[PDB]
Amino acid sequence: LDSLTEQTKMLSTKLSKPVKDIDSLGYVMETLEQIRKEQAEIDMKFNPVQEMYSLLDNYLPGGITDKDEMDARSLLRRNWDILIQQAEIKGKEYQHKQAIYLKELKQSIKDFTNQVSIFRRDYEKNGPMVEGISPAEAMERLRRFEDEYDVKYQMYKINARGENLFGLQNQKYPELEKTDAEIKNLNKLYNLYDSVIKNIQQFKEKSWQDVSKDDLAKMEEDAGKYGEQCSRLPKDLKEWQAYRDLKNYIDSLREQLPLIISLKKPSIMPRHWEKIKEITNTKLNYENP
Amino acid sequence: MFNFFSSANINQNIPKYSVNDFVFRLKKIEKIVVKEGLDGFLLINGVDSRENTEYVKLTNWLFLGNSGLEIEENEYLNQIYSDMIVLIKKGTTHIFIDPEALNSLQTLIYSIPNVDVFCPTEKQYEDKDEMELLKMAFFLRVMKPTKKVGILLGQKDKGKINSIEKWPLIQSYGLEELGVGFFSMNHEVVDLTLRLNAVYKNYDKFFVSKLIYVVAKRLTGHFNSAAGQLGDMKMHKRNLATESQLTEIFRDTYEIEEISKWVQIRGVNAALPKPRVLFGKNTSADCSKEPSVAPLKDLKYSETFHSFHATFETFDLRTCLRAARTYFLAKGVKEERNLITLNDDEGVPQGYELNIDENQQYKDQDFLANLYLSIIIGFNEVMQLITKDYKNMTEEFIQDYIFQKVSKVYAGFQIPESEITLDKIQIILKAYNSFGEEVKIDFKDTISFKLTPYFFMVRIEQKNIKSQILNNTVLGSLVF
Repeated sequence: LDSLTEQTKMLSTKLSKPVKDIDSLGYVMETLEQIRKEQAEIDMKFNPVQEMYSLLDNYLPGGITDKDEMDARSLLRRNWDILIQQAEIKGKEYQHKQAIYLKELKQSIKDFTNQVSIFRRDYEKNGPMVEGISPAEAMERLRRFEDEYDVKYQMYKINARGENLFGLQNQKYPELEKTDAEIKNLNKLYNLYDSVIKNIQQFKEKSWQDVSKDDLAKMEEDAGKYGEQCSRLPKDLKEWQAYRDLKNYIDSLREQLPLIISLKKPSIMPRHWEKIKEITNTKLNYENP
Repeated sequence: MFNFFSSANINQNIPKYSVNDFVFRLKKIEKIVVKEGLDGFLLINGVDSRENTEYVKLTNWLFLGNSGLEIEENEYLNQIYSDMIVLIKKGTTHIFIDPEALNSLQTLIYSIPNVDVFCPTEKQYEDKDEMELLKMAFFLRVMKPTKKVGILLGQKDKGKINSIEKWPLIQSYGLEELGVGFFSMNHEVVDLTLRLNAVYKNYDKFFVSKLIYVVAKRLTGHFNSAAGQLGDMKMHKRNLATESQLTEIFRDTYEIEEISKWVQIRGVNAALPKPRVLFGKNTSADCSKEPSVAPLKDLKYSETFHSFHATFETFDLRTCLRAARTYFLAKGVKEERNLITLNDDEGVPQGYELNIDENQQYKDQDFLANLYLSIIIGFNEVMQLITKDYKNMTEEFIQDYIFQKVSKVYAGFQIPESEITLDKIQIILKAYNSFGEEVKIDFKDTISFKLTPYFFMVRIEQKNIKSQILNNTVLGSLVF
């Protein structure tokens, strides 16, 4: 009885949990109705209990422990009676006020069309459109756009639920697909850019003692790892400013690979440090050789 | 409409796009090619052709299976089908395709008798410059034995042959290092847009299945559940049935079809009545009316008598399927039982019988009902005659037939010559193909009537009915 009333009270709770399903239903009722089909089925794996408890309460009516039994068993039929009553009453009253729901849908679609209009109008002069430099800040605006059409897409899905409820032609929207495709290529590229540069930065701070760049140069090994990152470099989808930025940097990474393999040996003595500071014309090694 | 469309399951039962529908369309295209020239017709997708659009129409119709306004309504071609070359010739067919597009279309393309399909491994897939070279090599290999080709212009082209030359693939053909020169110079071409667009608007078995299975169910459910509001309302509130409310659902669904840009661009009815619900004298509309907001109690032929007939009419915009009926609003029994409480302080029920009142109204009501029945009997016999001979389709013959039938049933009561004139009855018969209205040429297209090239609508309407219980009283109008 505990297990079975727990299932059925979950079902009644879903009938009672949200305010939406209390007022505006959907496909979900079908699944409830499926379980209501099953309700025959569920009671077929309950009927072991009705007769057995009939035998129990024949000569032991109880009154002490019956509390939970009274709660659970009665709760089952509580559901059943409301299932009848509500199902009739709702069905009649919703049949009365159909036109108002259709009008609500009409206003919903009317607003959503213009929302998509202003949406599509936002793109051409904002964000991923190829206008400006925008050095590596683009991910923030791209992610706000991510949440934007995501929200629009959930709105579209609830509209689809309503339309198929009333059996109309499903309004079909072409622009949202264009959004999704363009950004899909964009966001895969930019995520790769973030991964490469953040890994590159993960390494930018180990010391001579920490960073081993001599003959078993662990960093030259990180350079080799970058050799494989370079092995995922090529892609002919399109040329960007960010793309060539990453290309120039990773070239620099390769440059580093054979650069310092022999520049970390005991070969370099503070006079060689001196020569690096002067001939490079760098004050990096003039402050610290 | 809730508990009906919960059970009908319109969306589940769409006809899948079967092979036998695909072969027919392909063979139609080649037959066009035979008439236009010799070698073939070429299909090159968007990116390489600077985003042409008429190929969007063709890839929709040939593969996706859309038709009618659907072909125009879709505006986005999936990226899976983004890059493809197709060439149709009387001998064979040649297709260059990607693996995923191949996966979706495997059954269809392999179904054709002679197919040449190229699709490369994943290893070739990763090297895209490789793919570019493979594309150009394939194009040269396929193209060589040709002189006369068909091509389809685009909206971006704006009807310029030199814009075909502007396209990147043809420019690559015209590259010096290759040395073959410009494609147009080597091979003659011509625009085929008019023929293909002419083809798109005809019918096929696939969309006949859709016409019978999905849209008809939707329309019937709409009509039935729209009229059912009268069945739903209480008895004492039944007099306040404003026509605006009863015609609200029709107007509302009509607007949902109206929002699309394409339907508005494509056209609208040519002064044909819009969907509506009318009662009594209002049913005699002057070719365009508006529904009154007045209640039934405020409408009446005389202060004592009341209206007893109503008319409903609707059509979905997308295909202009029209259905219109007339219904009755009274019990129309000869005599009825009126119950009277006696002494009024207790009240004893005594049944006074044989109320003359409804007999009076019953004379007129029974007349009108018999007329409605007579109209329908006219129609079914008409339809047997139309089947027996195509030439009888002309509206004039149907007109004469209904006239001579209707006169007989009610002839005995009143004088015929004053009562009836052929001008008081009208018929309309129209011919729709995919939202467009054609002409009726039955002799000329008798060869083309072996198939169904279009579908038909017939409407019949009688006006200015005269009573027999009052003086110079017009009862209204009948429609079907």
